[PDB]
Amino acid sequence: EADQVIENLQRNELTPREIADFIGRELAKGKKKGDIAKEIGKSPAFITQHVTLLDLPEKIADAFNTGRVRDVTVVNELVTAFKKRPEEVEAWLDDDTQEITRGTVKLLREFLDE
Amino acid sequence: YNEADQVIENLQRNELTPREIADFIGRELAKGKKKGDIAKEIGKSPAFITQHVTLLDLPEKIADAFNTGRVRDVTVVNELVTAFKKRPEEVEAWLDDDTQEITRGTVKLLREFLDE
DNA sequence: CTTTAGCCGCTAAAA
DNA sequence: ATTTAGCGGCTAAAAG
Repeated sequence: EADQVIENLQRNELTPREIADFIGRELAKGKKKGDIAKEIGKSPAFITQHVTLLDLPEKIADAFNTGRVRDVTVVNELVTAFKKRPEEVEAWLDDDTQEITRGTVKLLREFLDE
Repeated sequence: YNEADQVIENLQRNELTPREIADFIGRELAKGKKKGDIAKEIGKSPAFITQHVTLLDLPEKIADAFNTGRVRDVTVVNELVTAFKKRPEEVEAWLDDDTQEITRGTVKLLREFLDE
């Protein structure tokens, strides 16, 4: 350990959250994001995408935990948007009929920028 | 050391080229297995089977685009072949121009132009 | 050493 | 038992 972890990962047997948790433990040991990327054979962006999952704003976390959003990239785009305009993002999410895709999130961010 | 168990493993390690997966599907087809069953034995979709069987018999000019790394997107290959079956010379010409950028956006435009 | 833009893998549902 | 439609992983390049 964490060889089995890195191995399991390179065998794609891991969820996004498991990968995020592994990353969190490596950070807590003092490793840098960039060196974690190299030890698991992935990009720096892959590290950013998963670290985000460790500390989601509550509304986004609930959307992700219920399977209402399953696209990690979309989770990241919602968190980015949320950091700038949190009230409006929550309100967008608060409509339960609002379909969540890369497209609808792009329209949301184009509207908020604007 | 069984072939299909290995293919499953090497699949999940992303260590098989499209050509290797296609080759394995062809070997299963020649042993009399049905596409839909080959999908189930490797835990992939029937569509995945289609996409790869296509690579076993590519028209020469699409095969060149692929073998030469000019198109690496297996889906785009399949889209090129589909367009080609319908309107061969028009697809060949479009490919014969080596300036042509090849993406899904660009293939999609070609097909829109063709279907009218 | 995190964001945007986007290719590409894949399969759900459709044809 | 193919094809279209489009979601979703992973990242090069652009931005910081």
